[PDB]
Amino acid sequence: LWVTVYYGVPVWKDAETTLFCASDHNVWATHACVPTQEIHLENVTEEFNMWKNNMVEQMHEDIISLWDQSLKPCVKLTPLCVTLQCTNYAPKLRSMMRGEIKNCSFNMTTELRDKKQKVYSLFYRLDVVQINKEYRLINCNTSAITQACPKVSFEPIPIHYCAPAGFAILKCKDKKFNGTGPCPSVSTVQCTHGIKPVVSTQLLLNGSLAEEEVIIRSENITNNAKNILVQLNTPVQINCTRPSNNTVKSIRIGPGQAFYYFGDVLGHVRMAHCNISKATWNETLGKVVKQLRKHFGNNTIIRFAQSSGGDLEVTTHSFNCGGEFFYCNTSGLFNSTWISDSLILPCWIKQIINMWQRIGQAMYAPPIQGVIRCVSNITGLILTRDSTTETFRPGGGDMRDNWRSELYKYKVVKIEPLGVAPTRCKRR
Amino acid sequence: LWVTVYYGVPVWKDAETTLFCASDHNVWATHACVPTQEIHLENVTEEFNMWKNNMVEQMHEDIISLWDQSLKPCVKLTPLCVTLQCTNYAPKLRSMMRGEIKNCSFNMTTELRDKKQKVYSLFYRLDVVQINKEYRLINCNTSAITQACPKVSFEPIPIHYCAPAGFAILKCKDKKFNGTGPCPSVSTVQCTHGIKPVVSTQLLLNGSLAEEEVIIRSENITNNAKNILVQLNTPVQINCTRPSNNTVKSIRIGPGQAFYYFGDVLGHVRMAHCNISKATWNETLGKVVKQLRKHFGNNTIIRFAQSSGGDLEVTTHSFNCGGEFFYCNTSGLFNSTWISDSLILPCWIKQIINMWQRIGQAMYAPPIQGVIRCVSNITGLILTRDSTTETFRPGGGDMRDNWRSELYKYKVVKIEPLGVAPTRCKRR
Amino acid sequence: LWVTVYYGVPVWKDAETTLFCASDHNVWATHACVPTQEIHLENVTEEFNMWKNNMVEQMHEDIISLWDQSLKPCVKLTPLCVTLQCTNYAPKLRSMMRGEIKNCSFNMTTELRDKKQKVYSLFYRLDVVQINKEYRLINCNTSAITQACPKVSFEPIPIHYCAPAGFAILKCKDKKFNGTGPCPSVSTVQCTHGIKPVVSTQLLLNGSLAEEEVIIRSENITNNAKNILVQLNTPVQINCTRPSNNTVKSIRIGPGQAFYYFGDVLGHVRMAHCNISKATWNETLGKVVKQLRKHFGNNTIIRFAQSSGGDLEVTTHSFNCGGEFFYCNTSGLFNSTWISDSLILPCWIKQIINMWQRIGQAMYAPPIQGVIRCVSNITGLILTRDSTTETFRPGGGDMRDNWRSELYKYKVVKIEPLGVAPTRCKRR
Amino acid sequence: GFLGAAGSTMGAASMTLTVQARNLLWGIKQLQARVLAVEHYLRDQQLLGIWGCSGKLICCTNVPWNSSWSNRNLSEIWDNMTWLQWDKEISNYTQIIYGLLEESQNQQEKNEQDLLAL
Amino acid sequence: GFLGAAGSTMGAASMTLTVQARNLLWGIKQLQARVLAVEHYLRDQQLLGIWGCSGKLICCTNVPWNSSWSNRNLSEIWDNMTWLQWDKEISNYTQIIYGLLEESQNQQEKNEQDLLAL
Amino acid sequence: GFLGAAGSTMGAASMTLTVQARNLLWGIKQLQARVLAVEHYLRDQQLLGIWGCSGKLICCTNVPWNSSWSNRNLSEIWDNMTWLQWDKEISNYTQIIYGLLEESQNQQEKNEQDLLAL
Ligand SMILES: *[C@@H]1O[C@H](CO)[C@@H](O[C@@H]2O[C@H](CO)[C@@H](O)[C@H](O)[C@H]2NC(C)=O)[C@H](O)[C@H]1NC(C)=O
Ligand SMILES: *[C@@H]1O[C@H](CO)[C@@H](O[C@@H]2O[C@H](CO)[C@@H](O)[C@H](O)[C@H]2NC(C)=O)[C@H](O)[C@H]1NC(C)=O
Ligand SMILES: *[C@@H]1O[C@H](CO)[C@@H](O[C@@H]2O[C@H](CO)[C@@H](O)[C@H](O)[C@H]2NC(C)=O)[C@H](O)[C@H]1NC(C)=O
Ligand SMILES: *[C@@H]1O[C@H](CO)[C@@H](O)[C@H](O)[C@H]1NC(C)=O
Ligand SMILES: *[C@@H]1O[C@H](CO)[C@@H](O)[C@H](O)[C@H]1NC(C)=O
Ligand SMILES: *[C@@H]1O[C@H](CO)[C@@H](O)[C@H](O)[C@H]1NC(C)=O
Ligand SMILES: *[C@@H]1O[C@H](CO)[C@@H](O)[C@H](O)[C@H]1NC(C)=O
Ligand SMILES: *[C@@H]1O[C@H](CO)[C@@H](O)[C@H](O)[C@H]1NC(C)=O
Ligand SMILES: *[C@@H]1O[C@H](CO)[C@@H](O)[C@H](O)[C@H]1NC(C)=O
Ligand SMILES: *[C@@H]1O[C@H](CO)[C@@H](O)[C@H](O)[C@H]1NC(C)=O
Ligand SMILES: *[C@@H]1O[C@H](CO)[C@@H](O)[C@H](O)[C@H]1NC(C)=O
Ligand SMILES: *[C@@H]1O[C@H](CO)[C@@H](O)[C@H](O)[C@H]1NC(C)=O
Ligand SMILES: *[C@@H]1O[C@H](CO)[C@@H](O)[C@H](O)[C@H]1NC(C)=O
Ligand SMILES: *[C@@H]1O[C@H](CO)[C@@H](O)[C@H](O)[C@H]1NC(C)=O
Ligand SMILES: *[C@@H]1O[C@H](CO)[C@@H](O)[C@H](O)[C@H]1NC(C)=O
Ligand SMILES: *[C@@H]1O[C@H](CO)[C@@H](O)[C@H](O)[C@H]1NC(C)=O
Ligand SMILES: *[C@@H]1O[C@H](CO)[C@@H](O)[C@H](O)[C@H]1NC(C)=O
Ligand SMILES: *[C@@H]1O[C@H](CO)[C@@H](O)[C@H](O)[C@H]1NC(C)=O
Ligand SMILES: *[C@@H]1O[C@H](CO)[C@@H](O)[C@H](O)[C@H]1NC(C)=O
Ligand SMILES: *[C@@H]1O[C@H](CO)[C@@H](O)[C@H](O)[C@H]1NC(C)=O
Ligand SMILES: *[C@@H]1O[C@H](CO)[C@@H](O)[C@H](O)[C@H]1NC(C)=O
Ligand SMILES: *[C@@H]1O[C@H](CO)[C@@H](O)[C@H](O)[C@H]1NC(C)=O
Ligand SMILES: *[C@@H]1O[C@H](CO)[C@@H](O)[C@H](O)[C@H]1NC(C)=O
Ligand SMILES: *[C@@H]1O[C@H](CO)[C@@H](O)[C@H](O)[C@H]1NC(C)=O
Ligand SMILES: *[C@@H]1O[C@H](CO)[C@@H](O)[C@H](O)[C@H]1NC(C)=O
Ligand SMILES: *[C@@H]1O[C@H](CO)[C@@H](O)[C@H](O)[C@H]1NC(C)=O
Repeated sequence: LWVTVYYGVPVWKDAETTLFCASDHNVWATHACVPTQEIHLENVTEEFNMWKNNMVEQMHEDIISLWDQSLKPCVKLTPLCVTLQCTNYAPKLRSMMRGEIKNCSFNMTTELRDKKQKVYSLFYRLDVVQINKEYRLINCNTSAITQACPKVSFEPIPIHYCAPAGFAILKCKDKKFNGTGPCPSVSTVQCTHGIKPVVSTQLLLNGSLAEEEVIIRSENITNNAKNILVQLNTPVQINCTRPSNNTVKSIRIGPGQAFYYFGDVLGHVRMAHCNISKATWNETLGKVVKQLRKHFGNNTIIRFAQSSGGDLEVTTHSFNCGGEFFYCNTSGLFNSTWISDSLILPCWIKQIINMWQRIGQAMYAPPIQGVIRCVSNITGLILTRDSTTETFRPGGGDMRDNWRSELYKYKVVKIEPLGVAPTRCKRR
Repeated sequence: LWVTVYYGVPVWKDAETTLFCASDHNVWATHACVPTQEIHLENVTEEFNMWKNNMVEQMHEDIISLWDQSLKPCVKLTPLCVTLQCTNYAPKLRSMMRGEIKNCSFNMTTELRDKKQKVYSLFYRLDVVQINKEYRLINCNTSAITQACPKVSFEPIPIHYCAPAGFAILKCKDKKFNGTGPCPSVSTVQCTHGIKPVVSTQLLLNGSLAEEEVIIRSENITNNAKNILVQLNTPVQINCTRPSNNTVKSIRIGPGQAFYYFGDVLGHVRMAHCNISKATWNETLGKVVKQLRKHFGNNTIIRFAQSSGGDLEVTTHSFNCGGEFFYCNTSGLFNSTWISDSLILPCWIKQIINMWQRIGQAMYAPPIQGVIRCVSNITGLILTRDSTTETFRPGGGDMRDNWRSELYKYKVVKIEPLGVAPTRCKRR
Repeated sequence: LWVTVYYGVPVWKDAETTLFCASDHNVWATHACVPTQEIHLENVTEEFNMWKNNMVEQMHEDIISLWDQSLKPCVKLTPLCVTLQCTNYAPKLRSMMRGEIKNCSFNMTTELRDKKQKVYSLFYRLDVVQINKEYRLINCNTSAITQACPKVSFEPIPIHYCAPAGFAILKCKDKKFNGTGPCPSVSTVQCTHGIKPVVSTQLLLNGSLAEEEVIIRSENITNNAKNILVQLNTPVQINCTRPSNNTVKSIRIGPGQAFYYFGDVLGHVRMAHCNISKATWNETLGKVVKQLRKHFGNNTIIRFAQSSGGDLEVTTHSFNCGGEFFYCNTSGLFNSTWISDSLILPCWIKQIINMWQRIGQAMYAPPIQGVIRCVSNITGLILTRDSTTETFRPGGGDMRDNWRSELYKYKVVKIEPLGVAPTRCKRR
Repeated sequence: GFLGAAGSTMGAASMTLTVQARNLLWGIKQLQARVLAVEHYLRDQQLLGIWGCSGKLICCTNVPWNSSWSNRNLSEIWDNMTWLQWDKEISNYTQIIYGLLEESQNQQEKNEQDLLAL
Repeated sequence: GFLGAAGSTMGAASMTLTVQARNLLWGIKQLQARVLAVEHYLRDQQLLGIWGCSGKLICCTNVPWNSSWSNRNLSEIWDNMTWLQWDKEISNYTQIIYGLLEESQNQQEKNEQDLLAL
Repeated sequence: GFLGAAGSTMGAASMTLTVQARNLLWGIKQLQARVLAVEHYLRDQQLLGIWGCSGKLICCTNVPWNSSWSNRNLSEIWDNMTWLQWDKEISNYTQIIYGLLEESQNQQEKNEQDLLAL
């Protein structure tokens, strides 16, 4: 037998490479992204591991870099770390909004360095720290806040990760695939589907749904230090609103430096909230419970409870709705024991945002004029786990787990076109 | 017949690619530019379109990027947006310079944050806005001004655009070529000639001249919304001067931050101006009129008039002369009706420059010590058009049209070396 | 005979190319540097020239770029250029430390723009200029100082320069090689050894030692305008210390902007110094003298003297020890005439550092808590030269000469794999 | 000279293939232009290789000419036309021809392997 | 389709070599990816060239098969196995084989030169 | 080893051509170095291709040796000289030889086409 060299062999190895963006202002720079066939591999079985997938780490770095890039030309707001003289906006409220809005007076800079202006602004209580009464912004002892540009949208736009020549992305089409192990039905694509960079905690919004059944995914289902990602078969609709009509004002704080702030409220002051149907949520939890019993025991009591503690960003359901940042209390959703019409979640609004669990950078989100309403799909959950009873609680804050919930079915492989095999052919 | 593959075929297609700089401090970074054969195509006819030529868009982006890059290490001049206390520099003048120079007192910063200095500076009235009398700089409500570095020259240096391997630049040698359509005499070069990035409005300076006859070029000669570019056969000499002897002073405004300003005037205060010979201008207009009659009718009355309105940057002839920015009134040049010794144009000087028709960026041009004189060639005109009478007016402000006047004869093409043709040759 | 083409010919030409880093926070960014065979050329003689070696210029540009990059995210310290009210720290000292430390009071900024704080700091007298007594920092009239990040180490880490494919680095193994001329024993490597970027003047520390004998290297040994680099056969140990126990304090000067400063001294105040053994230094100089006699004459008197003048950075032995910048007086080392137990060098400490002989950039080095001691090897000297007597003095300040002392044995060459030669073989 | 034969007939221009071939192969613009020039060169070389033409300027094949692509004779194509006109007339069939070339060379390699095994 | 033969037998997949071959060849990520794709392509082409396989997809050589690398017969390798399984079984011998191929082609060129000098 | 034959005679060093050939092929410096290494490799491969030497390390041609380039015999060149000395003696004729090689290969391809048309 003789050694015969074959070039163009359909063989590959696991690889980590640089992926590029394809898409169909906007914080994710989809205009720099290039403009956007699935081939089934009939007898290919491929081993996947969603927990060691470098597409998640690349997506994380890309989303953070795009976020930071969108803030470079925006107003720095250095003059805002001054003493504020604050009172309560509406002293006659007896609702949950009592004390939530502060009417703060301060001396702001102007276009000319030798002139000052007196400004009255409304701030949410979560954005100020008490030193009328003296206050400072929460960021003044840790970071400077940059004002988001009012012209730059925060709406997720689908991003397709395309691989370069010489590499391919394998997709797992097994409806019961749990994110790890052998996949008997694999196809090759060069670009994943469009994944929206939705940023949220506890509840995964506007993502992909499971096919036939709810899917529990965990790096180690018996390690209580790991998160459990739950992919739902059907969505749960969540209707979120900021019912007050907020009037936005603007002042000049330097040459070409405009500061946008919350000016007034037209009409009644009401608490922001989200509505979830009780029957849909209860059916959803029953489905999650059956799938958890499959791993924890058919006779185990499964309990849901509110987040045990930590920063507001992880103890609440955090999301961006219409440009405002909502922090919704989900203790009404995770409060049940499973043995053998509307639900209303109160929400707080914040304007000073500390993204990506970083310290030293902060953003000021300018207010949105009018009344905000948005409707989203809850497509999955992030749960943590604490005998005969197991307790599950909302988790989150590490956005990579939100992206692992979409990239779990993709793997990047390097093509190895050179093969050698014995034949009867001799070179002459 | 058999298919035969030929590699190295002299065939090309229209293409848009990245071009690089070749040349023989300076704002256009000719030191990063690399150091700098014309082959006639005897039977090649090529269709050109100067209005869809991507070399102009690339030149525009390159000139703006180089301009902005030259200002990054220069003094920011943030302390200058203060209230100014201004009076008239020379209350006894009865010439056109009365009220043109303001003697402004202000409190400027120093090397130490706890110390201030009182400064008297001269400003042109076009650089200040009245709030002695209170004034502010014109930029203080729109942008911050960066001081140009006194060591960085603004003198145009020829730039050659060279194409990369696999691409070629075709040059049209037809003396009557109007910028569009078939060109019967085409040659291939890899690098265009050196094009000086001269920035001006209304009058095109120091450019290329037509060969045999004046050439009228327009995207659509019957669309009054388009500009008419006129290439002259012979130059018209323009002698511009800033006759006063200006004394430049300097103060320190921070650690290593020096501010250069207009200190005093030695001798008489006189108005800046440009001299054009009346006979040369009249012959030039007669030539323009005959070429316009060829498009508008032999019996049409052709009228020239001053710019109808807009910002000073477009209503005057704007140019940089010796480091100063001149805004010359051309109403003495465009004031005639054509049916069937020196001319003196008054000029204003400005130090706060808003380049490239942008808002949000501004430059402070430090003053030039002494008396300025420069002699330029007027090589073309930019005209706009408003029965039996047609009226033409000066236009400009979009610098791409200044570069279209030099790049009109060049096209970028991609080489397609693979050809297939029938032959009698069969592979054995 | 026929022309035969050979590809893969072991031939090369002198070339200048881009080299990359290989290594095994830290100011030299060894984490961006990639992870790290010597082949003897039995009959290859290669001409070297250490004075025209572009590896030194590339190393210089790389070290400066890395240094500057490490300061971009650090505190700017703009508020520090204020009037200081200073007194003597220890009025009862009668040692060399009298007047060396100033106790300076100043009004510093805080996290809120409307609030100030009164701060007492200790400064070395070399960092302040007299205007209690009024002082300013030495940098306030030339540059802004950036605080070095306390988390970024200044300890030299070996850097290996590796060449790209198509290029090779030739190493000279001749023990008596003087940096120029033919080298009869040459080997090929792709990456040099690890060269520590040690920054010092007058004395070369922690470098390579000569093999058999001391080596005098000079671009032109008879040109008194050139420096003489001396490579020693054996090291001279130098023990340097900052014996006082300095207490470091910190204040906040803005949102997230912490200023670290020299707070107090615990125990006695003592002068920093370096110890060199007298016998070792005298033997070292005797060796240098014999090698100088080989070039200047066996009957010439060789004199050593202290640096004649200039900035402290070049008149003293400058080095970084434990994070502090030492300026040691070497007049006790270079004070002898050569015809036919401990030595103690006093040292000054500076916190405001002007690196790489540049003007316009300056660094503030935050103080190091406690007592500093370091032991280094003196591996070479930088000498300058001023009848029958020759006088040699310490030189330095141009760091390229420190790197020429390590890169003198390496040359970069381009491989020219295509050769043509006559043979008897004819193409059929 | 480079592209000097562009206006010449297809026959005459076939003897200048080395002239154009040698010409097929601020800092960021130069770097991107260099990378794209390399990719175009290699793409054309890959097409030549897969057709069995990796080392030739004039490469004869075993794909017959289909008269529907062009019904001109050889004297019209080679003595009257230039390569620019020819590329324009048959540009619409370029991808058809390339596919046929790809199939024929692959088939030929199979037969070569089949013959060397005997 | 690209990699469609990945699950097919080694014999059947040997007729799709052009399919994978044609697929072997934000701005900074795209630029770095383009440069690395070019380097991988050229590295494989260089290996083919030094073995005397610069223009072929199926290239027969003069290096004998060593039964210690694989003791399977040809029907097992070509009719039952896919290329992924084959690459996995003999991956540990890849560098041995390449070295032998490099030596044989170099020796063959010497003999060619030796014969053309007569 | 790489360049180990640099000090050896031209004959002996002709058997190590694969050793140097395999070695011909902060982030910005690495990227620019990679791109320039690729361009140099491809430029040399293009010269080999246009001369008809695209797949060879030792390539014999039909260009005669002109005694004005070097009047040494073969034993002096191959048994006494190294390749560095040879490149130095005839560096001034490198561009003359390359031009002749370019013409001969192009002429040979014409004749091949002429013979396959019969
Ligand atoms: C989930 O998707 C929905 C629909 O795309 C988002 O709601 C829309 O948001 C835009 C931007 O504010 C509005 O113009 C649309 O009117 C909204 N749709 C509806 C039906 O109200 C929703 O914001 C997304 N959720 C998240 C977290 O991004
Ligand atoms: C047109 O070209 C002329 C000549 O190159 C320019 O005038 C020169 O400008 C430089 C720089 O100030 C002076 O040193 C020369 O002495 C000038 N020449 C003369 C004859 O005075 C002129 O500035 C150019 N016009 C424009 C708009 O750039
Ligand atoms: C020369 O090398 C020595 C040893 O590597 C350096 O001294 C060490 O410095 C580090 C950092 O401060 C200390 O942790 C070690 O304890 C020191 N070693 C000893 C023995 O004290 C010395 O600083 C280097 N010299 C220069 C100029 O960089
Ligand atoms: C603004 O500054 C003045 C002093 O000029 C002070 O009296 C006043 O209270 C300040 N206002 C606020 C809201 O801090
Ligand atoms: C996922 O499936 C694998 C088997 O392929 C199993 O070992 C693992 O425990 C499963 N994990 C979860 C969370 O379902
Ligand atoms: C999973 O977690 C359990 C409990 O922490 C541990 O004993 C087990 O080894 C883990 N498995 C793996 C594969 O790490
Ligand atoms: C939620 O339901 C309440 C009634 O319980 C209704 O008043 C409110 O408007 C609803 N909000 C949304 C956002 O659906
Ligand atoms: C909010 O207030 C604005 C007036 O500022 C009004 O035009 C708009 O209709 C209001 N919207 C609602 C939902 O009340
Ligand atoms: C804040 O307080 C001031 C003073 O009491 C008042 O004039 C202003 O209207 C208040 N702001 C709002 C939004 O009511
Ligand atoms: C929710 O999911 C349904 C499919 O079940 C889809 O039609 C709908 O558009 C989704 N809503 C959002 C807001 O994405
Ligand atoms: C400078 O500031 C003082 C107040 O300290 C003021 O009286 C004076 O008018 C100012 N001068 C100018 C020119 O504005
Ligand atoms: C330019 O010439 C073309 C003919 O080639 C003609 O159609 C067009 O109108 C001309 N335009 C001008 C402005 O001369
Ligand atoms: C030129 O302008 C005229 C008048 O606006 C218009 O009718 C004509 O269609 C234009 N021609 C083209 C080619 O756009
Ligand atoms: C313009 O002409 C006038 C005479 O009318 C003369 O005084 C002046 O100096 C001239 N200026 C220039 C710049 O030629
Ligand atoms: C301008 O004034 C300076 C004195 O500052 C003098 O030396 C120079 O000659 C003057 N130039 C003219 C043209 O008057
Ligand atoms: C500006 O005015 C001040 C005060 O009247 C005067 O001292 C100064 O000289 C004036 N500036 C000039 C340039 O004359
Ligand atoms: C004006 O054009 C003539 C050619 O007609 C040329 O010699 C002269 O140098 C030009 N002047 C300038 C300033 O470019
Ligand atoms: C701080 O500022 C006050 C004025 O508010 C001044 O009296 C005091 O002397 C300053 N202190 C120092 C150390 O400069
Ligand atoms: C170095 O050696 C060369 C001879 O190779 C000699 O010409 C030169 O003067 C020497 N220089 C020194 C400083 O030793
Ligand atoms: C070395 O320096 C001496 C004295 O300056 C000079 O005469 C000699 O020419 C120089 N040699 C070289 C090679 O430059
Ligand atoms: C320096 O002082 C600290 C107390 O701040 C003490 O713990 C440490 O041991 C002292 N070191 C020396 C060498 O005296
Ligand atoms: C500096 O002086 C002040 C006032 O005399 C004193 O309180 C402080 O302790 C001194 N600093 C030190 C380090 O002794
Ligand atoms: C000094 O040199 C000796 C070798 O002679 C070495 O062992 C020692 O580690 C060196 N010291 C330093 C600090 O590098
Ligand atoms: C151009 O055409 C003429 C025939 O009209 C021909 O003689 C000449 O050679 C052609 N030029 C080229 C470069 O082929
Ligand atoms: C998959 O395997 C079956 C045999 O079980 C075979 O018939 C089919 O052709 C294979 N698919 C491919 C793409 O080779
Ligand atoms: C070096 O030259 C000697 C003859 O002096 C020879 O024997 C030896 O092989 C040569 N070395 C190499 C690597 O060719």
